[PDB]
Amino acid sequence: ASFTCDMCRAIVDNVEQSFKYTEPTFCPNPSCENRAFWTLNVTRSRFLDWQKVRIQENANEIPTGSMPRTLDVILRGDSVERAKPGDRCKFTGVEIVVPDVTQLGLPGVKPSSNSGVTGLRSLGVRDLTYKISFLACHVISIGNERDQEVFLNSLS
Amino acid sequence: ADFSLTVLRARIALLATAIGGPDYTPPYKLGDDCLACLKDLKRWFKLVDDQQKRWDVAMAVAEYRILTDDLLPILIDWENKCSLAAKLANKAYYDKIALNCLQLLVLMTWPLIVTEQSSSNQITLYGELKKHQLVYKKTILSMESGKVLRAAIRLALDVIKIDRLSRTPRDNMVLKLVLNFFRNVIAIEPGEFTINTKKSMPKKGITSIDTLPPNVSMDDISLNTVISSFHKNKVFGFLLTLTSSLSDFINIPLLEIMFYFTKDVNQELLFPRTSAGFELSKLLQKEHQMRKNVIKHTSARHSRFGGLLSIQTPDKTRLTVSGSQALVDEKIALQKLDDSKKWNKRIIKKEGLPNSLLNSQTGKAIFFTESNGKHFKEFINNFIDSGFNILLHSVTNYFTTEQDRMVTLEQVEYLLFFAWFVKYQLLRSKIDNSADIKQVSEALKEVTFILVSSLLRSAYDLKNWTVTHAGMIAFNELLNLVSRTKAAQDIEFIVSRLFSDERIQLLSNLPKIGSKYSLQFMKSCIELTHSVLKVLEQYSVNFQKVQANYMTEPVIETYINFLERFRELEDDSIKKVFSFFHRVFVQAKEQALLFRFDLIILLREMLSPDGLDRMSRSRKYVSQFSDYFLARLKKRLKKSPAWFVGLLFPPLHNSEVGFYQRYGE
Amino acid sequence: DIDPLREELTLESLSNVKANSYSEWITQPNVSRTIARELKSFLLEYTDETGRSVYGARIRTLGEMNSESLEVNYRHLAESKAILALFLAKCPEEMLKIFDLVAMEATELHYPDYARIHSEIHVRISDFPTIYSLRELRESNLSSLVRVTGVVTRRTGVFPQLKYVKFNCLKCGSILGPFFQDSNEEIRISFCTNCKSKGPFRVNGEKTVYRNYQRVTLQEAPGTVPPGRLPRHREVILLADLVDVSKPGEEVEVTGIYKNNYDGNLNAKNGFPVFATIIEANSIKRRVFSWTEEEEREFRKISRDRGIIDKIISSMAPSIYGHRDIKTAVACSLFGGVPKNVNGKHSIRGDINVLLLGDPGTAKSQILKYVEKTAHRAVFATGQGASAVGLTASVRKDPITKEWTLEGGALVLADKGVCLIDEFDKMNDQDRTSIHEAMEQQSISISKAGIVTTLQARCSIIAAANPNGGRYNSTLPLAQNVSLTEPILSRFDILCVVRDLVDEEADERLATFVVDSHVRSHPENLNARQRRLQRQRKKEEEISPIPQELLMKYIHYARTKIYPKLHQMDMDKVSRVYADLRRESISTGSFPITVRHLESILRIAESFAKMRLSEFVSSYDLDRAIKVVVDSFVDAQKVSVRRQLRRSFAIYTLGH
DNA sequence: GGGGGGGGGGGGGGGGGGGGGTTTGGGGGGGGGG
DNA sequence: CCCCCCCCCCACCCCCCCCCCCCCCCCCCCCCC
Ligand SMILES: Nc1ncnc2c1ncn2[C@@H]1O[C@H](COP(=O)(O)OP(=O)(O)NP(=O)(O)O)[C@@H](O)[C@H]1O
Ligand SMILES: [Mg+2]
Ligand SMILES: [Zn+2]
Ligand SMILES: [Zn+2]
Repeated sequence: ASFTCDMCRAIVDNVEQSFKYTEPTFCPNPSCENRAFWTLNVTRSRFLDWQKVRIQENANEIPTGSMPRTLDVILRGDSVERAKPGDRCKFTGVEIVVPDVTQLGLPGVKPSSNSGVTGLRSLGVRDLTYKISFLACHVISIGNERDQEVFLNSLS
Repeated sequence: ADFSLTVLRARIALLATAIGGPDYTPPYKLGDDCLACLKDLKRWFKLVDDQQKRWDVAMAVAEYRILTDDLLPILIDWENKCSLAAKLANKAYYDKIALNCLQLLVLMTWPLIVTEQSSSNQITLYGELKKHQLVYKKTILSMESGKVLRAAIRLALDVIKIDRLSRTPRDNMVLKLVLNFFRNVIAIEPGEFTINTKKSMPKKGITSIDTLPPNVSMDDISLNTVISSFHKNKVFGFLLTLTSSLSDFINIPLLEIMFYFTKDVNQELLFPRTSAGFELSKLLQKEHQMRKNVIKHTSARHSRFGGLLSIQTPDKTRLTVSGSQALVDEKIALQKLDDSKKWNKRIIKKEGLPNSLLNSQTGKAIFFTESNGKHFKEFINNFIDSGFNILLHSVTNYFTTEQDRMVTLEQVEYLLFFAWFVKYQLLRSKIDNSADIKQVSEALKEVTFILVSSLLRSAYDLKNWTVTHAGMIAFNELLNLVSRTKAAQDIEFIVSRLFSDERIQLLSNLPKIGSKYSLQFMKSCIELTHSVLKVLEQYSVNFQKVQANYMTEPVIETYINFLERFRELEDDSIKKVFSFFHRVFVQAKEQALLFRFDLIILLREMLSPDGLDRMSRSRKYVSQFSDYFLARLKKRLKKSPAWFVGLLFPPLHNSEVGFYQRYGE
Repeated sequence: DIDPLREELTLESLSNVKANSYSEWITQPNVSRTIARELKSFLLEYTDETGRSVYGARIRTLGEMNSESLEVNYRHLAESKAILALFLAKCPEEMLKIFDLVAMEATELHYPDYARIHSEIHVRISDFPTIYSLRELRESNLSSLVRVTGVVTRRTGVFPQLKYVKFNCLKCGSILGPFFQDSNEEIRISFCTNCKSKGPFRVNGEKTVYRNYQRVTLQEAPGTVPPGRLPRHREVILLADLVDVSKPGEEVEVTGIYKNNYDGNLNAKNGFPVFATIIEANSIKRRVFSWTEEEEREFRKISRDRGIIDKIISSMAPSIYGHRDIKTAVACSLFGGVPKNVNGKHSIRGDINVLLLGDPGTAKSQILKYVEKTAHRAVFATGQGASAVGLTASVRKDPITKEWTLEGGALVLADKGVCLIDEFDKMNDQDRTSIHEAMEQQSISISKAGIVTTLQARCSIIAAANPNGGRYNSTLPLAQNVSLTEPILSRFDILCVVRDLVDEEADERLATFVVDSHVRSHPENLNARQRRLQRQRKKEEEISPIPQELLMKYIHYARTKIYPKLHQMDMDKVSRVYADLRRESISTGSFPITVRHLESILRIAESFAKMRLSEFVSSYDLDRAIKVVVDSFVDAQKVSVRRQLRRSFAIYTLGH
């Protein structure tokens, strides 16, 4: 992300993002006083194509035909929109925790109102809970051409 | 008023369109009056930004991208023109626009400093202006493998061809400006994130120190790209033949280039002293030791499972802690109770020069590509084998004069140059018998010692701690070299009396003061002190008399405060500290001065399972020291139970009891 | 050398972009002033091949309509000053502000004081060459101009929205200068610029101005979305002149800006800093029936051919061999009668309803699929794919307002059009019963969830059905051939009975025609594109007396402009026909001749006169209408009586 | 040459102000009657 | 066996928190013994 300060038109840039939409804490200009008042420069900031997909336990692998277990999966970049509903897929990527971003505190949103963890400064009195999700870098399924040249040029 | 700034930016934008552009009939093509436009842009820099101290033109010129989008195209196409013409031999005019492009590059890459004398506008604009210089450095190094670098050397070659006298003041200046170009291109570096301190900090600190512009990565700016582009443009060949040819108007910039090449690179990285995977496996085993350590310090069950330990003290009172591991290990319980305290002692704090070995974090390293490693080490090798003594004589024979007027930056960079290449040649000559200590003989020539002494003495008297630290490093390498040549052998005895009396005292006073200054300052004090003691021992005016000047409590404080960083220190540094302790405690036997609790704490922490490496040679030295130290502490306490109180405190400078405390009759 | 308030650049300098982003270049003031001059020169000097200035004529028309919108064709801007086309593509938000100022300048030049009629002009970027489907949009399209296909799925109300708004600080000297409102977020005032501090803020009631606003949910066309996927959608936002240019359940093609914004809700529920997105529409196009003055003159010219009716009827579904009574009924329905209301007291259906009842493989469904392509407003529904509410109208509780609102069914969407109902025999009767009101009273009278109202549903219904058991059985009368009851059957005021009789000389001509049609439709079968269109035109002329492209505009023209009158019709001819048809319809199994069938004769005679573009109904139109209805009745009979009925009614038909 | 006192910086505490915290309709599945 | 029914599912005060201000402590520098 890239931001410009409200009271001086300096620009902060390459702000790494946590799970919350994250804004700068200090202004880079020593002549400026600011903390936490910003406008996002859309054209300078960098975005990734993003797509959450939810998976459930494979039909033959459920131990006795019971309710399957579920998991949230994140696709990004060129891997988005390759999967489809009802498709049976193999994924690879990272198993990750995802905090309750509302409980962590988020601009324009209230904290959400078994246990979490507290004491961390951003929470104050609150206590934070985590989901588990899979951050996928590659996906494939494990379960037409109308001209001769465009088909034949794909063959060995 | 900002109306002036937008008018200025409109003017510079119009000038940006006057320089030229691509011709679709793609090649870059100059504009009409292009030479006059380049001169007018140079005139804008002078007229406004220099004469009024603004940097507004230096910002506007970056906004309209003139350097990357016009000047380097002009220079690279002119380079191709002259290259092809050289093989196949109105250049009289196009030479002029190439020269004025070089002048503009030297201006726009000119190093930035901020001080109390800078205008408010300049220090406000400093950050983004630095960022634009980084984009310039990236473009200069990258574009057509940095062909503009060969353009610069060709512009210099076209005045090196003529006679030594035939190089007029304009030709001398042109060569100097080419050197300033190469210096600047080396010298651009990311700026410091500089924050206003009127308003308090939020509940979180600065989110990140990263000050790069979005189109730059740090690898674009790294030395590796410099080495690659300089090699592929033979800039190293240009500098090597230039320093060989010296037979002095340009000598100071020529020194300065080598400083800027050396200021932040460590000599050992050029020497080895499945290989990558093998060493990675070694690294991973080393940090797996810390994994098993924290695992020992971790509960076998979930965080909500915690029962309560109670530590009943030796008195009839009780404390409480929740640590499940601590419940079966009172050491953890005690230290965890201490960790729990909200209170801390508040600690008090603690520019016109670049980052270097003077101020970097002590483990920092440039991770070369092996091709760039070979190219750089062979370049500095051939420099040492040709250019070192001649260059050092030329510039030191300058610096004999004008010491009163030598700017602080110039002093520190000269001292770092001296130290870096002397240290390198000593190391290479330890590795190669083919390399000769005499190839840096200029370092030991007595004018050099006298000047370095004048620099350190004046810096310390002036309390210029920056230059004092630089001279301290240079002294360390001078003494290091002296020891090597004393073994390899006259001049040794000359310096070993010239450094007498007040110089011995001065060197004895740096490690008294070092405890008040940064880790690198203290490290250089320790290094200097170890070198000084081995030099004096190698000679051995009196040996007992000199070392008594070091064995005093503020020096012990400096050694302790250096040693407090033990995890971040290197094994050899800990070895030097404990060799000094070996001298003080075992050899000189002034053991009372080290019976103080700070050392006891630090010894336990480093001998801890989460302390040093179990396999470290320095751990073996610490263990040996600790065994003897504890035995003597037990013996002294048995002889003198008053020391159970005295252990807490500085020793009694009241001599009438102080002698009894020190020796116990 | 030059005034900084008037410094300006060359066109090659504009090609030589030397700010970092495009927007940073557009906002450089010398570049901006140059761009203004460039677009002004473009509008005033780009021409038709006739030499007539394009935007001179479009501006002249804009003022005549008192419009706020100017349709700039992008391909014109790509032909001349193509760099501006590039900037317009890569950086539309800045460019369109400049181009709006330029367009207002151009029309103010053309019309003095057009600032009194509208204080602003918006350029509409027509004919943008690259197109995306909703699945196809990505981060790399963010802030780009885009051209998108979809169907408008949910259209909200025409609300006011802030455009230019001065604000009041409730501390200090209150007023703040006018902020410009976007389509994406509320205005934020971090601090009051007078007192340079925080405070409360409020809208200034004197100096604030409003524009129209309307969100639309745009969704993937069902004839585009691939299998195995959920259809994708985006919230389009319409502003100012673009509100209510479309209605739900219709395809649109949308030129706009794909813009993102922060939303704490999306971040909250997804747990990542993921932004919402819209398409801020710059222009909307529905997706043939529009016609020119020369086309109007062409319609007049061809209509006065005394053979035009049969040339139209032959042109109906041209690749369907024979079935001339179906094509007649389809022609009559598709032109329709004239709706009427006597003194406001007694409204009368103008639409003509047609039922195609017959055997399998007799092109009934394909005839409906032909009409679906041919009519201006139409929709197609099949059997168990329909529901009663899905057919007439329905209600839903709006998730925005939480109030109940109607949503139109098929017979609302096809209002003033025709509705196509395939497999009418195999709908549920609890769906079929919904047809009755709309089919005759031309209305739908909902009373549900507090809503109580009557909607207009002016549709001609054309229906296709198989007889009982599987195929027709002419030993029986109609009431035993089909499960449908007399009320619904009486509303279908022409019946076509279609039978698949084996007949050698008919089958050979049919089979030859079908085979010829198949090869004439095979894929492989003045530049290259135009040349194959000319061959295509001759292929169409192989079977069609008039082009389908001409016929559709001719239908739409005849429907919308022509209103026949029954001036001096033969009353007693019709009355005797109705009297005899009623008497012979006393047979309890036959097609129930009713007063609405007498009206059918009159509607049909008007429809034939409509095909002639005729202000007056002739005897020939009325005779043909009688002959159509008499044939429809006579063939709805068990064969034991059909010959006698044919002989009796021949006195009325065989005069023509 | 060391210790006290004066002066300036930096950190912590305490107070004050502010914002947040069920009916109706429709489709499809599933079961029962003619 | 087929169709209809009916059942399901779904759309003003008090606490936490943050900002601002004032005092106190700790270090450094200079003078006195
Ligand atoms: N006269 C014809 N001319 C051309 N094609 C015909 C003709 N009659 C039937 N067909 C073909 O028959 C096929 C099926 O037509 P279709 O419209 O389904 O007839 P249908 O009467 O509606 N049958 P059904 O759906 O069982 O009631 C199409 O592919 C037509 O091309
Ligand atoms: Mg059909
Ligand atoms: Zn700021
Ligand atoms: Zn205010």
